[PDB]
Amino acid sequence: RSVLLEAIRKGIQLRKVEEIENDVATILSRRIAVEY
Amino acid sequence: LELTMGRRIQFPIEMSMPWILTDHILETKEASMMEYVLYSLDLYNDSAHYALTRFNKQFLYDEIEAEVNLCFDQFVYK
Amino acid sequence: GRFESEDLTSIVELDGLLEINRMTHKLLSRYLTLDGFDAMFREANHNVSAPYGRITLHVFWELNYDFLPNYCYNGSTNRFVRTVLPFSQEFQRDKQPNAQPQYLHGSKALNLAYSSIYGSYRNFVGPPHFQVICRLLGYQGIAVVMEELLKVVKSL
Amino acid sequence: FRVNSLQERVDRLSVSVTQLDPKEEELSLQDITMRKAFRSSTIQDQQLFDRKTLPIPLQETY
Repeated sequence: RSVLLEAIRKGIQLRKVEEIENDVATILSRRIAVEY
Repeated sequence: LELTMGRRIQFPIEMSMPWILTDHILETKEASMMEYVLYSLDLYNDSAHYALTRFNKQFLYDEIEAEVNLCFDQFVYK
Repeated sequence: GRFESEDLTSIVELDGLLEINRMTHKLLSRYLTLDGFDAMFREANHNVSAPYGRITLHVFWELNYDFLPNYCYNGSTNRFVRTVLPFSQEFQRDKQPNAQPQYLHGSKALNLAYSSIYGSYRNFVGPPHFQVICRLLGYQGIAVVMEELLKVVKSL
Repeated sequence: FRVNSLQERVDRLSVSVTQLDPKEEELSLQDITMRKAFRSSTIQDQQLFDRKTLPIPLQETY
């Protein structure tokens, strides 16, 4: 149908699969990512 | 600390007055107190200066600095 | 990301949400030095080192998989509506995990309010939708969509 | 330093933009397929009170 679609099909197959733990900000972010 | 008979090498930040008073404002987001929050944080300077000039002990400053280091990151985040 | 997981009719909500983000930027810029809003938008839309943003690409994706095959035009009202059940061709989209309210409209209450506001745009496609589509695509987005529609028509 | 480094960076960009030609500029889909999207700096300063940040004067008192 189009070359653009394939160019998009691959774009999705790249931002989905190709997608400091002792960090104060990181530790706080997770403690909050649970309440929601 | 002495009374804990070795059980505590220190007290967590939630038991620390400077952080207790500072975090309380950050947690409640109290509007009437938002312009005061830096003053409670300044208490660490008083204690730091005292540990360096009166108590003259390095470990006391090490611990104050380590507490500020932790608490200030939380301060910025919140 | 929300728009990429919804149909074409949700573009009105995207536009309203973007406008709230623009307002948030303005309010913050009075005290802070931030990247220009347009620069922030293009980066998030992946439209800086690329000719067509994510919005334009998703608009075309939806035209190809949803609008063309599933919608019925009513010339008297100038609106499109969805076809009957047996002709409704479903295509599963990957759901988007909702974030904290401040990353959307601000709060739970505001999220509900605006969600309802834009619910009046989900059951058809008309001038208001096209108006938004034009503004978000621009000349370059409209041109590529037209060129691509020609390819579709030629293919059929 | 930064000022000078940026100024020369600004100057040659002011020249590159001059050479831009809308008539010949061709667009390819490989940017959306084979080339990563632009990412602005995301540096966040933290741990501001490490010993290494202690100013010399206080270090001597220490």
